[PDB]
Amino acid sequence: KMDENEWSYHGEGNKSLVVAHAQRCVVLRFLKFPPNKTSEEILQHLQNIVDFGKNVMKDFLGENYVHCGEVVQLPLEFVKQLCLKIQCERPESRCDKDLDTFSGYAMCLPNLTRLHRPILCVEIKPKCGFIPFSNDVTHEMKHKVCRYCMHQHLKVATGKWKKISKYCPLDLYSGNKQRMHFALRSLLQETQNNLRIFKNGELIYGCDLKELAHHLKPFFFPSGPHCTKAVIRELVHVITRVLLSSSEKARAGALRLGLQGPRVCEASPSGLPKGCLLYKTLQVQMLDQLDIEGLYPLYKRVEQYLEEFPEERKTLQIDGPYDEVFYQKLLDLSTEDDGTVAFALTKVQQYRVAMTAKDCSIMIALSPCPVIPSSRSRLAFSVSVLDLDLKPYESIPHQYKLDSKIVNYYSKTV
Ligand SMILES: O=P(O)(O)O[C@@H]1[C@@H](OP(=O)(O)O)[C@H](OP(=O)(O)O)[C@H](O)[C@H](OP(=O)(O)O)[C@H]1OP(=O)(O)O
Ligand SMILES: Nc1ncnc2c1ncn2[C@@H]1O[C@H](COP(=O)(O)OP(=O)(O)OP(=O)(O)O)[C@@H](O)[C@H]1O
Ligand SMILES: [Mg+2]
Ligand SMILES: [Mg+2]
Ligand SMILES: [Zn+2]
Repeated sequence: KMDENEWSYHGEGNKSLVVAHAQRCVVLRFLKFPPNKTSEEILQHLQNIVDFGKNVMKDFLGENYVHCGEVVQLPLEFVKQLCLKIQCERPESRCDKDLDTFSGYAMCLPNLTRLHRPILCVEIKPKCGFIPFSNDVTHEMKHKVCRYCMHQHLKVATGKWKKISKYCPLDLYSGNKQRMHFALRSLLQETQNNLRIFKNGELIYGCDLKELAHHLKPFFFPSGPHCTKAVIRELVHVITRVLLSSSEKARAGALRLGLQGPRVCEASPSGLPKGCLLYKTLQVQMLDQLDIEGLYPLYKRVEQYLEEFPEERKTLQIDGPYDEVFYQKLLDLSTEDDGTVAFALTKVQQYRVAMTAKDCSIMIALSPCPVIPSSRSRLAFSVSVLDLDLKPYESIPHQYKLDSKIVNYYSKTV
């Protein structure tokens, strides 16, 4: 049975909220809505996240790297009881959207920050690892600077964050250890929503560098005096070594997309290992072959069709089920347009999957002891992907509108 005080606030984006259970190693992921959906709509929506996880993302990213635990039902009093308790924990910016309190459904997943031994967990939101290559783009700046580094200017000017991050995803997504070190230092300096650190299921950093060292010193140095620089450097190196870790150097990927350059970004102040999670993530991100500029015309062709034929929306699995036939249709990587709805639709569904891979999080576990990297302790490590719900069909015009603004505003600033 469910107890209000046994669950604690863990985190949120702007689609969902997560609460971790103090005893068992599980979390519950709840949806979020404004004060202004049906119970059935939520059930399918939540079940679509599991189907998409099982039937699409386990193929692209691997069975062991993905965990999308089943949908679960709860009593409506418990959800209310929990909601009010936690309201103070939530940061004030997220509080526009309220918690899913009326449905009584949520998604139960394993807590990737918890599992007598201690545990250190680093969560990263790496963002898009390539600079767009497509001839459909009408701004030449998009071929030079990454989305992330461009986007940074508008976010700081808007007052989202205090200053521009030096993190460029192409530094992290390169194979080069020196570039990967610089990227991780840059995330440590200016965390934003791209870095978080947990110790025994407790957040300890990215919503002070010397305060981090207090917490991390027991791990890497379980007596010699070790300064902050020493502690933070070994965190950077171990993590770099976990991101360069691959268990599948030989096998052929489901997506064999080629990295069309450039591999260095201008805004940033011999490639990834074949089986590593960062490589595999980058491959599913590259399903965006056309760019939004690009893809948006093909969105209109599909919309035009669906407005003519409303019944076919369910028929063509636009909002699921995200099943084996859905997966199979993503494998047509041909970029030659034949003016057909089928072509446009294929590219639209591929673009949504790429959007999902561009906004996903990577959770790295570390525990002192299977799979082990070199360190001044002896650490057993695990890797996971988080935040793999398919991005909606309806947001594609928003991506087109936003992309224009990011590039134009950057082009003004430079
Ligand atoms: O606006 P984008 O493209 O940078 O990405 C959004 C993210 O913005 P960010 O740049 O990471 O601050 C945004 O993150 P924040 O809530 O702004 O931290 C979300 O991840 C959003 O995804 P969803 O629609 O909530 O599932 C993301 O929305 P999508 O565009 O992926 O739908
Ligand atoms: N299984 C899990 N184990 C541990 N922490 C988790 C788990 N799932 C989610 N979290 C935490 O909860 C946070 C919010 O969840 P999540 O990012 O998946 O939702 P979201 O609303 O889709 O966010 P986003 O804005 O990034 O799209 C994560 O950033 C992470 O810190
Ligand atoms: Mg997230
Ligand atoms: Mg999301
Ligand atoms: Zn960059």
